[PDB]
Amino acid sequence: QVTLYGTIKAGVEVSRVKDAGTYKAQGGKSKTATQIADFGSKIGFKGQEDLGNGMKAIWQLEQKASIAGTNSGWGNRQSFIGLKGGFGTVRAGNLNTVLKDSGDNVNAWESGSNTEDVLGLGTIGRVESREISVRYDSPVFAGFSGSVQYVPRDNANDVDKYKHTKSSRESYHAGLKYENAGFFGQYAGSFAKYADLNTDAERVAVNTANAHPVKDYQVHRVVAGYDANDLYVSVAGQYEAAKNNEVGSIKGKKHEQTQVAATAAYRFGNVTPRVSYAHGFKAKVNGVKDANYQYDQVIVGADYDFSKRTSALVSAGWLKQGKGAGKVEQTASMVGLRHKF
Amino acid sequence: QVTLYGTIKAGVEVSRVKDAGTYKAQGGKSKTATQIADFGSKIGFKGQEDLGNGMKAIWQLEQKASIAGTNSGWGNRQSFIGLKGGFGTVRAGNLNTVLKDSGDNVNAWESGSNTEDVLGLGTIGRVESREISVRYDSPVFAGFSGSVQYVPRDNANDVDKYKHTKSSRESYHAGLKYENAGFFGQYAGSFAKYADLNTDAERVAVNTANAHPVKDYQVHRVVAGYDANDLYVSVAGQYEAAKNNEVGSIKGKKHEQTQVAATAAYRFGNVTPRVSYAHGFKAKVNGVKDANYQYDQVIVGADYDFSKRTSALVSAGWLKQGKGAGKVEQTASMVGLRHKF
Amino acid sequence: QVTLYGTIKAGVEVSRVKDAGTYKAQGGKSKTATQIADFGSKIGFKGQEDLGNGMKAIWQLEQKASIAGTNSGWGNRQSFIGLKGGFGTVRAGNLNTVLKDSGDNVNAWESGSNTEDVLGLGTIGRVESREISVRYDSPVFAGFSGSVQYVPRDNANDVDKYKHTKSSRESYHAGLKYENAGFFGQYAGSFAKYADLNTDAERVAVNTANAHPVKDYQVHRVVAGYDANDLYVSVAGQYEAAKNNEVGSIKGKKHEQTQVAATAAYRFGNVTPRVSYAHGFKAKVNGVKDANYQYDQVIVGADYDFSKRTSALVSAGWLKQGKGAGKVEQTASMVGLRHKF
Ligand SMILES: Nc1ncnc2c1ncn2[C@@H]1O[C@H](COP(=O)(O)OP(=O)(O)NP(=O)(O)O)[C@@H](O)[C@H]1O
Ligand SMILES: Nc1ncnc2c1ncn2[C@@H]1O[C@H](COP(=O)(O)OP(=O)(O)NP(=O)(O)O)[C@@H](O)[C@H]1O
Ligand SMILES: Nc1ncnc2c1ncn2[C@@H]1O[C@H](COP(=O)(O)OP(=O)(O)NP(=O)(O)O)[C@@H](O)[C@H]1O
Repeated sequence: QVTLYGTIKAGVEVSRVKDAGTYKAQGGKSKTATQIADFGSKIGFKGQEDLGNGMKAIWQLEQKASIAGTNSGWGNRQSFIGLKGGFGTVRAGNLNTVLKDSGDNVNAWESGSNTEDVLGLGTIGRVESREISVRYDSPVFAGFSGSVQYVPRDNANDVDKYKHTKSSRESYHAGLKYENAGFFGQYAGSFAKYADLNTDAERVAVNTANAHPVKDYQVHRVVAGYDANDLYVSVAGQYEAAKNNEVGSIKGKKHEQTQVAATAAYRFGNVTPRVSYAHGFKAKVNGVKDANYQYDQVIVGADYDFSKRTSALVSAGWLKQGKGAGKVEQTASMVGLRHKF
Repeated sequence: QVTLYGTIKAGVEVSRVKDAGTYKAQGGKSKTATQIADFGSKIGFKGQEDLGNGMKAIWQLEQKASIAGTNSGWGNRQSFIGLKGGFGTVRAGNLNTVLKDSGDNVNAWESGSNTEDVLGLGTIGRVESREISVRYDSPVFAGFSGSVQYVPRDNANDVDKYKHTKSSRESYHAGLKYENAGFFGQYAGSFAKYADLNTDAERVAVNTANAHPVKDYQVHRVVAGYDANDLYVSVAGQYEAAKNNEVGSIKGKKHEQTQVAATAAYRFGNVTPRVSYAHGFKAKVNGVKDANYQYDQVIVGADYDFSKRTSALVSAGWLKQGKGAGKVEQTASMVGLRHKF
Repeated sequence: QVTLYGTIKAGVEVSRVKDAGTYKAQGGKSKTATQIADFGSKIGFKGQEDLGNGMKAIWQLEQKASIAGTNSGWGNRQSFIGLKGGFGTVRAGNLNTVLKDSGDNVNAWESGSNTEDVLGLGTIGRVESREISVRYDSPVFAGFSGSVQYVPRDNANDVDKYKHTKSSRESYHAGLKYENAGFFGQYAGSFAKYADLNTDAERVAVNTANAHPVKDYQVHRVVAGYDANDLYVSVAGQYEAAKNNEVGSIKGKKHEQTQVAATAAYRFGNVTPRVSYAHGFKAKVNGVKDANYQYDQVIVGADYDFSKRTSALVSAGWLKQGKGAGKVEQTASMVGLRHKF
């Protein structure tokens, strides 16, 4: 007994960008783009066998499958082999980062990738990812459960396996959760002595074009709220920081940014209207306040549940990035459809 | 309840090309190539759930799967999410073009890709394709059923989303069918104010190497015939046309070509012998009759049905393209096997 | 009735290479690499339908699926369509080479690809592969069974289909087996009048960078042993040879190498400890003894069977290649997990 599952979701999204810099049209406004777009359809195959005592062997293979036909490859979404039992769970493979899992309580919007940032809290989710790694998940001991994860230096860099000439990009991810009477609160974070970021502050493979090496990269997230009684309100606080490691005397200088997000919604019969606010404060790059990284976003919308596996979706979102003249404003809205199986 | 399906088909095909131009061997003849070749194996996953009233949510993910191992990717064959009910059907995703669907009644031959043109009416099928799009399919109202399809400018060109600096390649596909007492007749066509063609007259993505931009591109197909009583006879008429839009004073000049095809077959117990004839008339390119596009093809063959899902196949085909000295003649024959699941 | 199956296997492997030449660290020693690594997870879809008499139609689509997410594509592992019945079996598609099948009795170790050579008898398995081809498998006529396989010139080279200007790389693979009272002994080999090798002596596509064309390439394998009674002992002997066909007066000169391998193991309840020894003799390249191709390897390890589909794995291996100063020594060990479904 092996099981097949997935999700299928598509919809048409509408958007426009207000950017003085790369738009020469009147007043910096882009035209308005109207597109049909897959929202991240997926399809997996998980299974489990009982081992005799409390133990169960477990595995999963999940792939991006976009109904627009733009994906390819196996196990490119969470996939793994593991063992489960008294002690809790132990998994190894392409694994959701403890911070990516905590992303559920923080960004629940559906959208195409060209809009993950305006129609979803994509900016705060920029720290989430999947990593080849080992992960331990503790049982829920009465309100509490815990997760510890680790990524090998030689899995975080494969070419450098035999010559340790590049500093380790091995990282540690760990989380602590608490659920009770609708109440929940969790802490999740990650730390890597050495890592590399692109200019959007997302982590990238060592040696990617224009990656900026960093030291002591750490991320902290804290979410809390209440989910039950046709009711949900969630508040998240995130803190990112690292030192400059790139060649040339900027090295040692501090990078850091703080984001906060809040979302609440209620189910009124089959409709669940929702709303989210998110803010990214000014950032300190190489020790200097850089207002290019500051932003504001609010998203509103609802889902009409045709059934427990099928929903109709709608949302509009607004985003403001940076300040003054380098200002970038994005506005989008969509209507789609999701079917879980 | 989600269902798995597909088809598997392979066979060995034999071929030779008579082309004075790119063959220096005696008299323009190529050697004779003998190959094992996948005929387009595929594998999908479709599903549906009832929604409460006459409505049903529907989806599919179908992928090219060639047993020779040369394919990769998900949803690269018709895949989609849709809703079905009283009003008929509504789908969105990688969708068979209304003209690709009408291809069933017009080219039913199985073959490898290196022979889609001699062992199949591939030339008349050059107007068929799949497009990210929305599609409506009307219920059969007593003999009649109808289909309307549309491809967004921003799905027909994604890079140009925000700068509308390139003319829309958005297109409309629509069909009308009629079935009764074995009798059927359908019209199917498509129209795009702006499109782009390669030299084989097939549509290509804006900006492909050597694509020729065109204006008012329209295709018309008409098929009619009789399928029942161990009996099938089909006749198709197709008309393609467009204006020249490419840079440089050839612009505005007319392109056009007409093709006709005919196929008939009968089931004598488990064998179904079949035969097809197809003709492409001289073409008018930039206002001038170009006999390079004219051709003649006849295909004969049969299928021995081992069971309702398994068949053995055989066919020979002959094709003549262009005239005089630029003449290209292709001849092939194959024997294969197909298994539907 | 179509069936889904596969295997999932991952584990962490540890390794170090002692190579004076490409390591400048003290004494030629590399650092020690510690990696999580997929061992070749896979997932297939096979099926069969009865045809009425003793005959059954059969098919399979099997894909590399690595839980680390590094694979993509369909049918890239054995996949095919075939017919089975009184006469035995007939298959066509991506097919395991008769010599790749005989690989079961000769290399049974699990490992990641970066260690297929030290943690597995990978070196002797260098002659195994999959080829688009047709294959016949005779029924077992009381102890004996047989296999004959063939790869078309036009499937072994596709570009050269119409101009036969390159000599045929078409090859023949054939095997003969015998099983009885735990006893078994098989012969398996292949022969190609023209082929091409890389410097590791593995076969490569015509025209690959740095491939060395060869004439009369033939491989001979012979394995024998006893598997039953919680008992296994296997001995293999292999002989490879070819003539030089590359441009420039080295042509016509003899290449040849001999390898032998031996492995035995016993099941003591759920544990099955195992051990293997393998040796590659000096090689004759262009008529000259080349000790660069000579090697020695011993692998020890066991599998603890959690159940008939789940095992825990462990192994260490040691390998010595070439002689004197060009000497390359590899040592690795791993612990992993496998789950068949
Ligand atoms: N690599 C990525 N880059 C950008 N966005 C992503 C990436 N991976 C996932 N996402 C988005 O973030 C979401 C993460 O998954 P989620 O929303 O929890 O649904 P899911 O993956 O089907 N369920 P789960 O298994 O719990 O993750 C996806 O729906 C994507 O829209
Ligand atoms: N992109 C393409 N280019 C060239 N030939 C194609 C392409 N797509 C499909 N074909 C061929 O045309 C046929 C179209 O599908 P068809 O013959 O109807 O079988 P099917 O796809 O299994 N069923 P359906 O879902 O009704 O299309 C395929 O069998 C292919 O041989
Ligand atoms: N192309 C390849 N290159 C290198 N190693 C390979 C290749 N293909 C397979 N292998 C390895 O050799 C083994 C061949 O398959 P095998 O060990 O018999 O397991 P299997 O493929 O699941 N079963 P079978 O269908 O009998 O081959 C795989 O487990 C791989 O580890």
